[PDB]
Amino acid sequence: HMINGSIVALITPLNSDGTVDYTSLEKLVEYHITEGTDAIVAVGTTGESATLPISEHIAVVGQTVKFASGRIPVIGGNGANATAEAIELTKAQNKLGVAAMLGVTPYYNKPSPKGLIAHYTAVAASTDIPQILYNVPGRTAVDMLPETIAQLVEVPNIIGVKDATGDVARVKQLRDLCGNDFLLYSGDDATAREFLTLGGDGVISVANNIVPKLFKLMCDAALAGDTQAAMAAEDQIKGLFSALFCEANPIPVKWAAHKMGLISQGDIRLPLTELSTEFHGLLLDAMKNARIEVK
Amino acid sequence: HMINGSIVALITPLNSDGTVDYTSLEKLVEYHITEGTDAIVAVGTTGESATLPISEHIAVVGQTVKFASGRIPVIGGNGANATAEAIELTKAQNKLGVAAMLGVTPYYNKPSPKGLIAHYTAVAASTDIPQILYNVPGRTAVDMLPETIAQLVEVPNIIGVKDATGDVARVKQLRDLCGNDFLLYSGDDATAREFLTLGGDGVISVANNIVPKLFKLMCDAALAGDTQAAMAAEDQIKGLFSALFCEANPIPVKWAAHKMGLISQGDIRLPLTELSTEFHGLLLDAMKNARIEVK
Ligand SMILES: N[C@@H](CCCC[NH3+])C(=O)O
Ligand SMILES: N[C@@H](CCCC[NH3+])C(=O)O
Ligand SMILES: N[C@@H](CCCC[NH3+])C(=O)O
Ligand code: NA
Ligand code: NA
Repeated sequence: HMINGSIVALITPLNSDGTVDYTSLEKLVEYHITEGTDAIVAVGTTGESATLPISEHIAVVGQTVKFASGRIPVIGGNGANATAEAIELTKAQNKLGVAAMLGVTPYYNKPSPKGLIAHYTAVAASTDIPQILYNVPGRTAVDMLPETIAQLVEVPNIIGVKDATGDVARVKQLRDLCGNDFLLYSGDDATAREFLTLGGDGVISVANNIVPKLFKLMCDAALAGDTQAAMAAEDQIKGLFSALFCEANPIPVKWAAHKMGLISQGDIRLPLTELSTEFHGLLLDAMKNARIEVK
Repeated sequence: HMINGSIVALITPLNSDGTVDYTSLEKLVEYHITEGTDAIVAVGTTGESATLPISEHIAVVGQTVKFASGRIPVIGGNGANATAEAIELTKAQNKLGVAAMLGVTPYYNKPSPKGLIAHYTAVAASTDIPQILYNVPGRTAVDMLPETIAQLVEVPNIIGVKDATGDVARVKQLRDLCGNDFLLYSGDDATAREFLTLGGDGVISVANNIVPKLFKLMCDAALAGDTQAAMAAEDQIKGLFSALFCEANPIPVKWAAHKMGLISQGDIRLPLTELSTEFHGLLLDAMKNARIEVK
């Protein structure tokens, strides 16, 4: 495909009663279009997939598409830890208008490598939308290694992989086993720029939510081989790459977005909780240092 | 209250079409009654909670209670990584006939300590059935420590905790922070005898699916202070404590039970896969050495 560069793993904004705040979601979409983000992932981990039941999950993906109105690709979150639940989310998104789907490996139940292969083959067989694989063993408790991802490159609608391990040596291992056309996205903001420098195609990012302009600049420059401009853009925002993780994503990034006036309400669904006050100064400082206005 | 000793985290047997095999489920319950098991957990991790949707999950818990006919306590699995979803599962089990519910900590979304407290408090508020907490960081990516668990002891119907860390020093730390009335169950067969000796109340176990008589003996001896008899019973089955984890549980134990003829078929739901041929000889040996008659 040609989906690449700076991709935002969008937060799902909520109202005071915990229902989805569609007005803010629309404003987030316009914001990304204006700021130059390359694509939007709806209902990934950053979008709190776990606490959206299926009907709400697909309503969010569907409305995100509708707000985009052809101006930016939207990629639908479709991972599950039951192969059948993943097919069901896929099928429900077939008619949506989504450029692609992003599916985390099964979490918590720890499938073997052949189970991962069979899981994603079954999900790919249920659609012709492109599928992007997503490895994050720090949350799922399985590390889907390059020699497993490799056995899936042959599926014609499996087009790429979001790897969040921060292990940048995996770019070369993945390039050698998957070819030049398999799309490689960093899911780890802190190593993102290096990950592009070594050969990656793009970044599906948290920090994106709040610094989309500089992040886009960082990414373009790194893809273009202009490393000084890439490091110079990274420099400004780098503190966010730890501060947005003082408590689990998206607890911090949701706080930042509310604090900035991007979304009406800071509400987040249990078992996640609002950023605790002991980290508020830490984050506010990192936001100032990233040139984010207010307060 | 009075649930302690050897508790089996029951496998969920399936037909070769992947539907639930209630004829083998019934046979499993009778077997445990015969062999002296103290209680059954239905739809824990070992029971494939992940790949059972909510209404099958309830069907399994409810049939298990029915087969038990008041002859052995049944504990219902009610963990979820969304608080609302844990509530729904708890509410559906309220009039099933369970003695207790077992709830794993939220997995994959990594809530903070205060989020865990809020989650379990909300879940406990929706029922009058006793609630056992369940910590397994190796699967969930969140480690709920003694200090956090201590703050839930006062909740009147949260009666104890299944810790699967294999960190046996936590028995002492949990006793000191929770008191003597909080029930402490080991979730880790390899350290279960030791966990009992150091003060625990019971074991919620994988191995006792296939060696229930010996595992009970070991638990009874350990609780009664007869460490020689506990150690003699452990010695005979110890091989199973690593052999049953050669792939993620319940992959091996489900293969073992089929191989023994406890269940009609060895089917398991995607993304989980049947035990790999390469481990067959290893587990068959560990089985013979535990005195299981291969059928
Ligand atoms: N909370 C469950 C169900 C999610 C339903 C779709 N977003 C999970 O993380 O798998
Ligand atoms: N596969 C999802 C849904 C579970 C449905 C209830 N057993 C999860 O692991 O949470
Ligand atoms: N996220 C929860 C919401 C509660 C159930 C809605 N009927 C679920 O996955 O089911
Ligand atoms: Na491909
Ligand atoms: Na209590």
